[PDB]
Amino acid sequence: HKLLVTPPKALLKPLSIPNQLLLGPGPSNLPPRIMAAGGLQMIGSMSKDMYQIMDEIKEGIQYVFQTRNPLTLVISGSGHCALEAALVNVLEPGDSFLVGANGIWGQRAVDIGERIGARVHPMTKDPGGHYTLQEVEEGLAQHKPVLLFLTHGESSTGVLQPLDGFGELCHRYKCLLLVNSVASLGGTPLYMDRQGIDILYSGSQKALNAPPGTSLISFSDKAKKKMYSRKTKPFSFYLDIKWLANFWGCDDQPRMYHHTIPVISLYSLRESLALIAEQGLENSWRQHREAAAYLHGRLQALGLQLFVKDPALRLPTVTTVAVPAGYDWRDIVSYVIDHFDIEIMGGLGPSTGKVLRIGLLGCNATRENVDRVTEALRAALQHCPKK
Amino acid sequence: KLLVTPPKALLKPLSIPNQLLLGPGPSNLPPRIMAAGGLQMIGSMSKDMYQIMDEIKEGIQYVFQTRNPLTLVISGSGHCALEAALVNVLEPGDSFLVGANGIWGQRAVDIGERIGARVHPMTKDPGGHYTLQEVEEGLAQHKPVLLFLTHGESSTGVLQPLDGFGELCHRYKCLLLVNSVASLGGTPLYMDRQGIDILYSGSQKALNAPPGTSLISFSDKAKKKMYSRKTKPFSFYLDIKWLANFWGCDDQPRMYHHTIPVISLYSLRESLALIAEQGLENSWRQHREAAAYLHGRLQALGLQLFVKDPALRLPTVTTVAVPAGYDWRDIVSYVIDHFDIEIMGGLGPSTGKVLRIGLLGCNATRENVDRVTEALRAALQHCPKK
Ligand SMILES: *Cc1c(COP(=O)(O)O)cnc(C)c1O
Ligand SMILES: *Cc1c(COP(=O)(O)O)cnc(C)c1O
Repeated sequence: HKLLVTPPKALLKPLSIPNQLLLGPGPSNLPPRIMAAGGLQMIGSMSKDMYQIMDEIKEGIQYVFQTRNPLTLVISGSGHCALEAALVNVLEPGDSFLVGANGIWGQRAVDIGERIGARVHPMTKDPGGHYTLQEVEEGLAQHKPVLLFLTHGESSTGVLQPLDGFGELCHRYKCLLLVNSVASLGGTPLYMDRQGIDILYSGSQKALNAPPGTSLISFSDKAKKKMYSRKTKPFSFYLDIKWLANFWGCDDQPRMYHHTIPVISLYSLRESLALIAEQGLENSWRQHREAAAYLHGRLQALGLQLFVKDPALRLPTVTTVAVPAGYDWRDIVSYVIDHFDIEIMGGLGPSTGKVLRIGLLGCNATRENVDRVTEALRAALQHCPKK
Repeated sequence: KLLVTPPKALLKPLSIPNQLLLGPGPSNLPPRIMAAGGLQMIGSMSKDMYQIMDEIKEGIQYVFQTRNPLTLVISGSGHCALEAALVNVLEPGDSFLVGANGIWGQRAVDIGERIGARVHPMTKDPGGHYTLQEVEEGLAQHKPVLLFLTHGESSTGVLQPLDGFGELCHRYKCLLLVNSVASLGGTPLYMDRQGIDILYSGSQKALNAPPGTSLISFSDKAKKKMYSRKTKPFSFYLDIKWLANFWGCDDQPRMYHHTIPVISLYSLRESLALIAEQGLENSWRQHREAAAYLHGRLQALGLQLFVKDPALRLPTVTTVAVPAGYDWRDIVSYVIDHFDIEIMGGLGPSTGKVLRIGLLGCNATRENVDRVTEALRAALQHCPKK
């Protein structure tokens, strides 16, 4: 009868984790209140008290997105899981789908779109670029899409995509606007209803400083109508918006068991939303803008070059630096964690090998942290081998 | 000029009630798991995170009793693991046989339909289980590529026998997928020895970790089918080729796919360390004994167990026939209102027919049996009887 697999020796040792100052494109470090919420005991996942916390979270999401949309809720997964929830519900097989492919995030949207049978049309742009109204209109006119995807904060390239006017333009072409604000939310201006966005989503782990694992999403009535009139069922059950809507209190029926929400992660997310509700959006935008401007000045004084030349196009939360000539970017990243216990990153997708990425996210977006990463980079530039 | 003002409810502190959770799960968290949930973040692609991931993988191989290389965590709840299994294993048009003896088989049918399989339910009333002979007829008639069976049917209180089923499926060139969300750690289960090709469970049952992560492992036969199919799975998030790579299961450097739930992995790591320290067979013994003690106390109250055959009772989730004359909703409310204990009614086909009492992991104790027994005694004495 004897078990062949034995208790793993490594698990018989205590868990211990290193102390790391996370100054990459995210996830970010957690403030005390969010760590404390993470250590709390479970409550019933369909209890009145749980529903009250969920309702508070929904109010918080409506605040940070600046929307009145009733159909606003949490997706029980990471930012990719929220994008897939948007696409698997809004798009039916054969639907035309226009995508701003200007970095890895647009590429990921193309991949998901293809998999669920859309007719996908990328607008491809080198890393560093953004879309104009004219570029979008040309795509809308040519491809007659039911949905456009735009990345607001392109954290792979350091770009801040302008959003004014795009929603109205899409709507003239009978197109819904979907916007990724995972890296932008809380760090730079964003107004869902004022900007005519139809589907907006973000993640817990960037400027909100919650642990990775949950994501935030909201749907206009136009998007709501399309999702509820579909004649095909979405390919996913877990992400079916009719079930999720009901369980999050968004429709007129009693909440029915769908899947078990991540109770403890929702405590933490609730607290992250309370913190930014206390600080205020505009104050948070100012904090990130100023920290970013300070970082840009210090990096240039090190002799590094910002990847995005035009300051109005720079994403405050994630700054791209050209890799300095003669260095191997891997040495610089390794040097910084090895000798300073600071995380930064290289590039990602099309910016792989071209940039270093430095994040300033929420409570970590400070002049004091700018000074730490500046000194770490200075030392890497002094000691890493140069060709 | 901002449209939306800060919500006043969020300007108050978070406060949660104390609840003793003795339903079908999620279960309460032991102090070590709560402490891990309170730790600081590390880098989601850091060397230290990969080591923790590797320790988790060894833990899963331990609790499943497998050596499969393709073993990993799904970043979502038990439904998400089931969808990962089916969306990668099944291509559109594949024949899919399902043991629909409660809500969990019904859910498998729904997902299977959505992803274009040709679904064949074997439908049984709540309380039933499948024999080898009934599965063999389904295999012969429908020539499925995959069979789904629920091991611990937490909606009906049933313990499904597993010996023999994998071997049967393989004679018919069918893969065996088993849901062990409710049974893992609380009753015997051997992935390799029972010939199971896909096995999954959840964090929040007997493991006593918070909900939100799930455990999955694939045999070489399942691995071969997933890596052979000519169509891409409908999901990117759940694509096994990307996930296998990031979890260190394949021959290539780990590439970014999606950000794993760092803090939840700390907690799941500790949940696996705890049962590694206890030892699997000791855990099985604890659940078996706690459930037998529960069964006698409940019968001594005049209650009737829903599953008549003791060998068919799932130790982790016990169903009780709702007693004649009472409104089950009054009984459930009485227990939370006056004793701060959570129990449940039924689910899916058992709705209105049962109360469900869970004994899960560190909560599967004689002490907790005494607590819920006293609460039900009081409920029977004070709830209205028709
Ligand atoms: C608890 C349970 C599930 C739960 O899945 P979630 O998606 O995490 O809610 C699924 N199947 C069984 C048998 C369970 O007991
Ligand atoms: C961090 C980020 C994501 C990542 O999502 P995960 O699935 O949580 O890893 C997606 N898009 C953008 C713009 C991001 O900054």
